[PDB]
Amino acid sequence: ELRDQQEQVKEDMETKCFICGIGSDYFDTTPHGFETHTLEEHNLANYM
Amino acid sequence: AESILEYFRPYLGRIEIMGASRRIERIYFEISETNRAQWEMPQVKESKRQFIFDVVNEGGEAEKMELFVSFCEDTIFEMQIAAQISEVRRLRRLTAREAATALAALLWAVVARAGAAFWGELEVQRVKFLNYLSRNFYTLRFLALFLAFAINFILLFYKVSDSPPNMVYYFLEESTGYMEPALWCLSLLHTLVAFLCIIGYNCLKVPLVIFKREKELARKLEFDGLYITEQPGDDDVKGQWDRLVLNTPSFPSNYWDKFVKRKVLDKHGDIFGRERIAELLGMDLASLEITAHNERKPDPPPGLLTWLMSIDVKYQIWKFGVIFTDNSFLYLGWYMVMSLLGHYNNFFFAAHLLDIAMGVKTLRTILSSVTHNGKQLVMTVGLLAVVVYLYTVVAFNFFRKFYNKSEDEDEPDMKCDDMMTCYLFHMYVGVRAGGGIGDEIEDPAGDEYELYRVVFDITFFFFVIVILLAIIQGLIIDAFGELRDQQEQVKEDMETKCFICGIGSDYFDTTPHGFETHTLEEHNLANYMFFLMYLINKDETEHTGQESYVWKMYQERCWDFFPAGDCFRKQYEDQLS
Amino acid sequence: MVMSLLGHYNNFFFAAHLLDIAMGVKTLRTILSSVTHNGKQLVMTVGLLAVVVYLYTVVAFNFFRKFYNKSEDEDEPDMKCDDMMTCYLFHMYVGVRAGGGIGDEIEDPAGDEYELYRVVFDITFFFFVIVILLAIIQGLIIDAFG
Amino acid sequence: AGGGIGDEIEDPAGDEYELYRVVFDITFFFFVIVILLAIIQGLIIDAFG
Ligand SMILES: [Ca+2]
Ligand SMILES: [Zn+2]
Ligand SMILES: [Zn+2]
Repeated sequence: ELRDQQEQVKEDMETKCFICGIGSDYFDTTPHGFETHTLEEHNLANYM
Repeated sequence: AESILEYFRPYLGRIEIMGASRRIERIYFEISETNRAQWEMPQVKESKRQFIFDVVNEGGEAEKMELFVSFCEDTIFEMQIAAQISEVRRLRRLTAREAATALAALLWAVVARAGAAFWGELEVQRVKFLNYLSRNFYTLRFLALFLAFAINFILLFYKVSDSPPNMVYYFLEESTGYMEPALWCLSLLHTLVAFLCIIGYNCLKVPLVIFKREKELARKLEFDGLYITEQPGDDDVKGQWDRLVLNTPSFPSNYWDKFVKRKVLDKHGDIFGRERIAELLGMDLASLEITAHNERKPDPPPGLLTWLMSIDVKYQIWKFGVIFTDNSFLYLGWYMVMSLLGHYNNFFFAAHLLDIAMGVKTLRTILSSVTHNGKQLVMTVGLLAVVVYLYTVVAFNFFRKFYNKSEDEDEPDMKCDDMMTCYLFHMYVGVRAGGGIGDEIEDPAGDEYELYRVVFDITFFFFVIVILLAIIQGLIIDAFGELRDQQEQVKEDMETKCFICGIGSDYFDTTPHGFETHTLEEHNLANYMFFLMYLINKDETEHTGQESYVWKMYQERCWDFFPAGDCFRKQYEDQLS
Repeated sequence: MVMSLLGHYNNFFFAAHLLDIAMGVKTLRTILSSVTHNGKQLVMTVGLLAVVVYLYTVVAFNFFRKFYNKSEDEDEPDMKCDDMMTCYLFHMYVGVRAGGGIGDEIEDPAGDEYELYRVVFDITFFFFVIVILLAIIQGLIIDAFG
Repeated sequence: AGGGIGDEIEDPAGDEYELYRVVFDITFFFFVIVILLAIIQGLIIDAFG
């Protein structure tokens, strides 16, 4: 039960933006599209 | 033209790259015969299959592409090594020996179901000798496992007698008489292959671990300022030990790029002390380095074994530090010393059976589950040596009158008068019971405290017997689920993705076998390895327009020429289907 | 058929035709699949349990010989560790099937200068070849259902 | 029992059949004690999953 929780936490965090709902499939049509989206663009740390 | 197209299919490579127009383009080239031959090998394919598993459990950004190219240029060196070595009634009666032989044959058959296998004329033959050992290292290693079971079978007949045939450890074969001389022969033969395993490993494997280590140090000096700009970490030993090799005049020995010294001198030599770079990093007579490529390169006469004293002592100290800290080589060193120590007239040859584990595939797979949670599985034991102690202090000064061993007329053994001999009673005897410390302790009856004992025992049985041993038996069970779920995720993601693009099979299935050919005919992470071998073996004056564009980005270590998101069909969907 | 034919040899051999009970019922054979799903791996653990136990014999054959007696008075014709073959047979037949290991069926180490080399000896035996090497055999079957 | 029928039965020693008993007991302990009770304890565990 506990290990499945951690796997689900890491999975959803990795495949979603956590601020939008958009998955990595849309943000991967460009190289590193998702990697920058959660780093350069809105990334829940500039908001603080 | 069907004959030529059919005949040249195995050699006509094909990759897709993106560059020079911001559009995906295909590239064709010639895959050499030997390069194709050295790729279809049992050793290389397993190495590739190992890499795919690793890169997909720890998977991220273009780091994957950096790992892919770093792997791509490892097998190239591995290939170079591989090229230079090749030239209702009464049943019968069963005595001990018969059953032992039958069962040992059963065990060996189960294991083997793995199926593991003048002063100048010496040099040419010695190179063949070392090339011979390196060529067959697994078969010779498997031979040691033969001699580890053979010696231990013979050792399974000793006996002890105070009178020789101060105890005397005499064998006692069924007078077959054979066993005793065989042990002297087999032990001597064993330590020979144990010695030959090191020499075979030294001339076969460690040239690949030196090349690997020198690779990153050169990368972190040119494309990073490891020792120039910032510092090493001052806590990581590996980042600190290799500080000894920069001064050496032969730093990039195994690694290809022997001009990496001059490269960092041109990059970081301006904004830093141009002289100071030339002393941290060798470059004796930095002025003479300018004039080195002026006249010519005279060739010293070959004086091997005579003035071979001219060796970089500092470099060799560095190289030994890398070898002696290797995990695998240390094990091979440990295997040999015990065999050497086994000739001390002892059983020590019974510890070479453990290779049985660090050997068989399925057997080591099981040991992974035990060692997968090794860090956590110790803590439970540490938690079981706390809880048991926490019961001792409760029973040391409330239930002292019980821990006796029923010696009549005198009780010199009360196992709770002292704390140290009470904690030893609860750990050695209390845990290993099946009832706890209620089974090995007087029966609380009448004693005013017979309800403080019942609560005491059942709590002990509940906590430190059922629960604290269902965790140790539960951490192992979960380990199998953790490992099997990994393999399922590796196979699933590999099957439903391209591993070079990100495109799933849903897009590549609108056409019949669309995905099957996409990862076979189009970019398929095997022609890419064949492409680098093509460029490095082709002089720059002949590089075509596309080939030199890639070769330019490769030397800059920018991997933007991999498709990563678009492959020649999403690009040309509307044009022609 | 042959066993039934051999059963007319005036014998019980007709008691082996009960095993069809398995290669017959659906749910019953479904359970046997879990046992035989990891049959290849489940043998290796047993092979690993006949190595570890042996690896304890050589340690107890020449350090703890004075313990493996069966308390025969005035004479000891049965010391189960004087010979290697009769010591490896003691640790496999009796040592494993215990619940305590070989600390339950062996004299009590007390006083003996080696009473801390025995305590480390028994608890290691109970830890390794009793708890762990039987939580694997009981863990390979559990994972089979999953 | 916890040992099978080797715990409650005379000790096979000397008896010409003392290797047909050792194979007899350990097989009994292996099959009808460890395995056929790790299934009953394994069917319940899988039920929660
Ligand atoms: Ca040209
Ligand atoms: Zn977003
Ligand atoms: Zn693709």
